[PDB]
Amino acid sequence: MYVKLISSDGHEFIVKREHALTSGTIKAMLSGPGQFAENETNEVNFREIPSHVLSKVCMYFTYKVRYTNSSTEIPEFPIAPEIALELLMAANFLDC
Amino acid sequence: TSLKPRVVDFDETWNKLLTTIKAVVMLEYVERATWNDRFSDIYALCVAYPEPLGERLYTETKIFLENHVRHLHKRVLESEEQVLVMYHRYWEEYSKGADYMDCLYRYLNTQFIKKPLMEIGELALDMWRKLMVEPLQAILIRM
Amino acid sequence: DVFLMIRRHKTTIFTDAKESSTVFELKRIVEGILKRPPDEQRLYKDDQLLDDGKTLGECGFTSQTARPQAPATVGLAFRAFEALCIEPFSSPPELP
Amino acid sequence: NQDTVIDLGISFQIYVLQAGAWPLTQAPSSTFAIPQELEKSVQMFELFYSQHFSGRKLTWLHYLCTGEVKMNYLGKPYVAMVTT
Amino acid sequence: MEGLAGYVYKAASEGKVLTLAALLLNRSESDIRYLLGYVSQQGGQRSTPLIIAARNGHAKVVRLLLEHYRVQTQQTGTVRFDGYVIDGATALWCAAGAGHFEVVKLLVSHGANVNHTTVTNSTPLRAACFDGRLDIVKYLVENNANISIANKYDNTCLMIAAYKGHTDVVRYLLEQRADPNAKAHCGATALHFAAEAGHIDIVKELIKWRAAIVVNGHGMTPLKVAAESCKADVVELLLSHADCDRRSRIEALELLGASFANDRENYDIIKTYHYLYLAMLERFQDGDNILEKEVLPPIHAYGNRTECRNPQELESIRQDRDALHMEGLIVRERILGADNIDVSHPIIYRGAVYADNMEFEQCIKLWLHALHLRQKGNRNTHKDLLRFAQVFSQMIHLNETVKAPDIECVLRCSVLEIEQSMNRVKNISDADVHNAMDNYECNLYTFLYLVCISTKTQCSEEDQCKINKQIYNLIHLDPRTREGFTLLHLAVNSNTPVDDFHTNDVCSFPNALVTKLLLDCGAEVNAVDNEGNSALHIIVQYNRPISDFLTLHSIIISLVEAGAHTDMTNKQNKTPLDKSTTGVSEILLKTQMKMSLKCLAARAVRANDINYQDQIPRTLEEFVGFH
Repeated sequence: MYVKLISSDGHEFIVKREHALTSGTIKAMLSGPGQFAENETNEVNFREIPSHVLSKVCMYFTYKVRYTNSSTEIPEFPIAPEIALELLMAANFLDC
Repeated sequence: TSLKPRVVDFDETWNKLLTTIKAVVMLEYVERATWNDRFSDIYALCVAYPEPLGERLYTETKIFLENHVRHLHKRVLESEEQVLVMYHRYWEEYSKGADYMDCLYRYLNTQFIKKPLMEIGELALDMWRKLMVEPLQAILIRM
Repeated sequence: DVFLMIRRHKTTIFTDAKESSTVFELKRIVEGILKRPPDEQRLYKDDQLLDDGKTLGECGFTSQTARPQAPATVGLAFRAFEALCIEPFSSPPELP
Repeated sequence: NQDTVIDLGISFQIYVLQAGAWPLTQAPSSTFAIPQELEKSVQMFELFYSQHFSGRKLTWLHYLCTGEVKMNYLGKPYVAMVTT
Repeated sequence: MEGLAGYVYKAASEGKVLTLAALLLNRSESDIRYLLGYVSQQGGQRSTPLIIAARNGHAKVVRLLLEHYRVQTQQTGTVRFDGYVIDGATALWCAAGAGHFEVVKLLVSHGANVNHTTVTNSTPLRAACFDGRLDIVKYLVENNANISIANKYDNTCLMIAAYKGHTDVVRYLLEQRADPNAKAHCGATALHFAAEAGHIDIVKELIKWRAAIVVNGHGMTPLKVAAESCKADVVELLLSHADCDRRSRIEALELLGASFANDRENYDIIKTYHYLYLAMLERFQDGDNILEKEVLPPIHAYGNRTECRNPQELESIRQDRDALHMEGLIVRERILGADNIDVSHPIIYRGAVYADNMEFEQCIKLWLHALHLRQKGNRNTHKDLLRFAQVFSQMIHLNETVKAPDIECVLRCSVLEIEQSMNRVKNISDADVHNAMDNYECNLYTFLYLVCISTKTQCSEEDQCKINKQIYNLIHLDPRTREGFTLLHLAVNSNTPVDDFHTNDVCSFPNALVTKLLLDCGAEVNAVDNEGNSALHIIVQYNRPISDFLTLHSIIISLVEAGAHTDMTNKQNKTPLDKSTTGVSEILLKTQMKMSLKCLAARAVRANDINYQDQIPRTLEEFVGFH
């Protein structure tokens, strides 16, 4: 139920599976050959994206799960200019 | 080494992809880490400068799929008495391989082909239809 | 509706719970997701211990601070208490 | 589905009518207005109605409105709903 | 000085001499020469003061201008104002076309321009021939002006003066040894031109000199053109010339009788029957060796009657008016041929008469055959597609069922005609670019009307498949309007023009069903115009959703299901949320905002204006482009 996300920088960002199943590429990566038992490890090594981008995309996963239809008031997602661009450059590879 | 278009070499990447998707379409156990590395290689191939290699990759995997389907057709036609059982076994294997491959080619499926061509899973099923059940039609329906 | 970013070296867990609760179930869920006995784990808020009966609504983070974004760099370590060896996230490249 | 959901066990219902066709009117000029325990989300209903009908506010007339009233002070031999 | 040019143009417009002299003195030479040799722009048309002096008959002022100066009549100006207003002509051409002998004779007497080959290669003698005043023409003869100056379509003085009712100029040229066979690019002789307008005296003049008979470009002798134009006296004079055999006489009489059956200006059914019976009697005059008919296989539009090859066959339909109309159309098709441009118009007229008589099915068949003939002849059919749009609209508005194959045929014709319109706009961009572009717009609007009528008509599964095939074939060509609207944009837009006729009641824009059919037929929903607005951008501009929420609700969910970006950015960087005029559109969009990290990151990058070129992939470059 808790999948593991390994960055290229070595930092793991284990998040809830339902939070991590909103990315189509992660949807395919968890599927395909094998799903382990209970997805207790279910590790995937995103050997290209940086660690801060992986942290930001896990934050976005939580954000989207919390505010998928949460009325009309939704908090603004804070994005630093230095952490942008590469967040979207990796949002390709983590198509949401 | 971030997700920049790095102008990746097509030869080694396509060979690694060939091995991995051969294992996938043959339903052979494949390493999870190598599977994720092949995802990274697909993203490298569909983006690298100065031109996208998506059409080249699409034609290459089209050729791979058609020769694999034709090889399976030859095997099934050779297995004359158990054509039906062999066709069912290879159909289960190829359908699972086609779904897993369409999962692997997801970025290429929804970033280049959509923007004429057909989806990689649709292409795999179409190749199976046009090269396995289209030639081996009368034998299958009679059996 | 509280969120938390439990950190243990490279490992990082994003957790959702209720603001009015305790850390007993927090220890139990990190036990469940870490496959290790829970008594060795000791949560740290800015490198200080907190009581197992202390509520997480008063641990130092609230629902208006522990947002769906980066809530708090809550540290964790495994007793053989322990040492809080939390590596910082990789520095983003400088903006052009 | 509110941004901040409001709790009520008072069971609102909507029978708003159209004054442009209905012959209803209120000759009583002294509106009794509304108690506090009813105004939990009537104002929020006015915002809800103004989502599609922002050009009109809820013109409340109570000469025909009614309301269920408890009888807890004597053991409730009956449920006597009365006018507002 | 443009103000001084306008002042002297006004002075010459009133034919004033002393005020013009006071306005054209006390200056140098260059400015005065510029004033007398330039055109002033009034009403969007540029004309010399000589043009306004000759046009209003003010010949004395221009005569004294020729006396007091050396102003030439070679100044470039328009031709006329009768629907041409094309420049390039000389001032003497306008003077001759104005219709005054005095101004022409004074302009010739002082710097003659009787040999000006303009952009249309028309000398002022051609303008005088169009005027037809014999005094001007004979004066230019006395000045030794050449008469063989062919126009743009190889049109000479004889044909010009014979198409209009001026027998005197034609006769004077005829004894001046003009061209007995004045051929043109149109393939005429001036006998055809005389027959087109029924100037029977000019026909007599050409016959008296034996101007001969040739075949037109569409396959027509002058006698045939006379018969087609419903002009019996010209048929008489061209039949009395004796250089016409029994077959020519028979076909001319048949064509005349058929042409009286369908023409608004002169519709006399008794004349039709009498002329057809006279033609039939001469066919069976000899008993033996009869010139038997050569009837084509029957046309479905005119019922299935195969003309009338018997005298009793024609006698049976003497009082059958509609059957006589069909027989006239059949005979017109038989002799004129399916490729002629003149065969289409009586069919359209009969269809209009039937539609005004609520004979909708026969009207549809007739207009369908007219559309087929005109498309085979490669003619502009934008108006006829429009006529199909109203007659379907009035059919639906009058609660009459519309057959699906008729809509399929008109949609196929619309798609092919839009293809040739695309080819024409790709080819023509300077001559009639406004006309071709307006035709393109009208064709797109008529296609939208036909699609809307298709939605309101219940069809079979295969009929819907054929209609969807036609819409797919048009959509995958990507038509573009003036402002860059796609075919989906116009259906979405509430400002899309609707024709003032019966299309108002039925074809309403925006229509949710039209957008749904376009989307499932393969419309490119993400396409934007030159303003950068998307399909989602114009639907939130819809002003009146209170009258019909369901129309707005079922297109918002349709556009989002198609794949239109909620956070799409136009050229001025506005999201459809920001362009939502009404609250309900904002609410529906917010319920349909399928947000993603890519969209939020793109919004952050675009807001920060950070560098993103040659770093992200090119698909991401487009993504930043429309986010």
